[PDB]
Amino acid sequence: RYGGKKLERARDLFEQCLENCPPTHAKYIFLLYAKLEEEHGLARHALSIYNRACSGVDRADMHSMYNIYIKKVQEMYGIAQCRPIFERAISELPEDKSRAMSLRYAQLETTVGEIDRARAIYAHAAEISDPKVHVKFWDTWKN
Amino acid sequence: QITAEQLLREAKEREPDELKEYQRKKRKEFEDGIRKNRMQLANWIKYGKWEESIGEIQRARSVFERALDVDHRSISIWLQYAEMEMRCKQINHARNVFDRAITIMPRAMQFWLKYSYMEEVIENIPGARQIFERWIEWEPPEQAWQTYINFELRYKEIDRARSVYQRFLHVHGINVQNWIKYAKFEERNGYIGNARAAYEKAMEYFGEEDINETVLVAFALFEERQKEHERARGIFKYGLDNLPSNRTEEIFKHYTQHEKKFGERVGIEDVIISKRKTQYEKMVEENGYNYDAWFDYLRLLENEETDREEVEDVYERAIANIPPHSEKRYWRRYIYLWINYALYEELVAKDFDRARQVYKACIDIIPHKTFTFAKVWIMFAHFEIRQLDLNAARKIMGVAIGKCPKDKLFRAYIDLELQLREFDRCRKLYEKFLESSPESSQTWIKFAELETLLGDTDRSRAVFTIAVQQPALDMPELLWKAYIDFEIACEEHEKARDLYETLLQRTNHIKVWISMAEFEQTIGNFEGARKAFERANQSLENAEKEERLMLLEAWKECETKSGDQEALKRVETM
Amino acid sequence: TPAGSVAATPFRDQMRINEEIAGSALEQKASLKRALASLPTPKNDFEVWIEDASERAE
Amino acid sequence: EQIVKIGHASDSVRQYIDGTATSGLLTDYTESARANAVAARTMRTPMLKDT
Ligand SMILES: O=P(O)(O)O[C@H]1[C@H](OP(=O)(O)O)[C@@H](OP(=O)(O)O)[C@H](OP(=O)(O)O)[C@@H](OP(=O)(O)O)[C@H]1OP(=O)(O)O
Repeated sequence: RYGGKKLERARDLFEQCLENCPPTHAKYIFLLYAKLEEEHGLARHALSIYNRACSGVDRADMHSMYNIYIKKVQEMYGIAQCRPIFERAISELPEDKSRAMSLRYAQLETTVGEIDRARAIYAHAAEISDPKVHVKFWDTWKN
Repeated sequence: QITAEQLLREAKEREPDELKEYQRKKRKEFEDGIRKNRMQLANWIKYGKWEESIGEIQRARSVFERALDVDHRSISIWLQYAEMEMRCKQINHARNVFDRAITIMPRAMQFWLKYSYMEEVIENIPGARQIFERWIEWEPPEQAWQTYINFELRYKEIDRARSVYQRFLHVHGINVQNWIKYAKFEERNGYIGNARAAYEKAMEYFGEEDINETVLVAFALFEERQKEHERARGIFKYGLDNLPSNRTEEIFKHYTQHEKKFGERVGIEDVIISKRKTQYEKMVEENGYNYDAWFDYLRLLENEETDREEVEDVYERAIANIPPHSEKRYWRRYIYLWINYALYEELVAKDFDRARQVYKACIDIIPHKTFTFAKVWIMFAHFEIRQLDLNAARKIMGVAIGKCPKDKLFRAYIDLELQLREFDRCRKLYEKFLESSPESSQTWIKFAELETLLGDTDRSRAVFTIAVQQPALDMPELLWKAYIDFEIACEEHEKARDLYETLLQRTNHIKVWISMAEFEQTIGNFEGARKAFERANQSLENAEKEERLMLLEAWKECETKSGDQEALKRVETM
Repeated sequence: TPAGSVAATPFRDQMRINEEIAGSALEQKASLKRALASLPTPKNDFEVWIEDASERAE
Repeated sequence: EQIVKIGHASDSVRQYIDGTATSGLLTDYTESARANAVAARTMRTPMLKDT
């Protein structure tokens, strides 16, 4: 009905929604709210929604909020500013996705050239990666 | 493993008158356990319980009486002594036990609960009332009065339960929730005139100077739920008018619930703006350097067309948050507070003298020696081109060159002087510009471009002649590119030929030799291209064949253009 | 570790054209000044949506 | 920050201009920089400074 013409009132709806929304339903509301702030709002507001989204959405889909935040920061501030939100992810999402984030993070640091940082990503992931079954991780580190 | 647990521990996982005489043995056990260890109160309960189980109620009584001589403050003994009497239907004994318990330990709720409950279950409810009344005479905790209220309500004695509340607030009135619970009770029984009076008395009790938000919110939401919406709105507005905004967050959120339903658009947006202004003002006090709170707050106040003095004042508060760093990175976001302030003062307030003071105050704040923003100097220069004061704009922009030569400052000043049609001025500025960065080959092009744009074909040749003599350009190929382009475009092809070969004295790069031959192709003097290839053949014989192959096949391209069946073998035999 | 090959992306003066010799900065700048003092002077130029709750209110 | 400042300037002045014959003086800098970057992509930590 209004788009951006009532945005400060629109924010109050989304905040009033998310102030009581449970974390099983909040996934769509956060992405809808970020779309508003993306197309009409200030940039750090959209990023703050994603920063909320990757902790307010339940664990079973929290990785799907982190990679949004990764993509959107990377899309505007590049891979250098992207680093700190990988380290949040690796420390927080469950171990199967924490490996996956570690492989993706090490790929960036090698494609940049921070080879010493790349090792510490692998070496930190390697303690939660049983070589008797997770053989594809140890292959990527071996390569 | 071998043994350490799953054997050595596991192997040790495992390895008539005769009734009357049993009674005598049990009392021997119990009574000597007592002699051995009084204060083991569980033995006295078991012994007293056991005499009950044998039906020896009179013995059981004396045992509990002897237990109470050892510890009269044990609530367990009084309750177990009480429960055994009422198990045995000894209601007058049980009543005497409870009267003693509540007499001796009036603060132990368990006796009052169990006693009044027993007297209720036994349907002596005026006996139960007097027990609760006697309890309330000790001014007991809040939880005690609730059980008396609940007692009266379970018999639907609403006016009785009302009287307990009115006594309850004389004792525990300090807890606002007791006051709200009463008004909920009066409301839920439909005594809405009493519920309203209860909230009004609450405000009176806690004091209409030391105003309490929880009463206001509860009272306002009550009137809302009674459809007294103009009173509900009244109570919220009175709250916001009389309380500091570090409280009132509950009053606000509920007011922007009440108004957001029961209000109307002009009211709904008014309260949300006032909420947001309060919200930004808070998160500014939390940090100050939360520039995005300022940029929102300033935008909000501008968007709502708020009065100039207040928009101007908040800008001054924004501006005081100077970054604590000498590094341009932190200023890059900050500086748009200043720019927007000037834009507001020029566009919205339309007070250009004040706008000038904004721009001036930028330049007094930026360090300039460590870094500069060309943004502010360009904007302040163009602000003085507006109002038709180029004599000020030149002074502003010339000091920018003076304090801090920077490429966008030169470019923007030159562009201004071009638009003014002041060709003498920008020529002098280019000379200063090239003196400021003589390696900036791209600017040598734009200086020579100006000379060609003015049509002074002699001026431009001299610039290029000086340019190619300057060592250590950023990228000479781009200068030679422009100069050959110019030397072609003025039809001085004999000088362009001269110019091309006087490049070749400094390079034997394969693609330059290809382009030299390709130049002769575009002249239509393909004989010049041929000996360019023959020169690139019979003088670079030390060049490796895998590099030469790119140039030998460039002549092949020239001869497939030419079609000379005899020339291809000349291309082939090299 | 001497990594950081992202710094290999910027470069300048790839073609061999620069003489790779220069004066001391003051006399170098003086050479530029006194050369550009030779530039000729003369010139010529001419260069001539619907809202019904509100609708029924207003 | 400095690297991207130099990079954007050097990129811009290439894509600024082409030409019909004299363009062979210019390099297609950005692609040569990519070629240089993939050549420099092989790097290793040094060994034997101690043991
Ligand atoms: O001084 P230059 O080397 O010509 O570079 C400037 C300058 O960049 P820096 O001062 O940050 O090095 C400008 O910055 P300001 O002087 O205005 O602070 C910048 O403007 P932004 O900071 O807004 O990016 C502008 O970029 P643009 O051309 O996009 O306005 C860019 O100019 P060039 O791109 O012409 O070099």
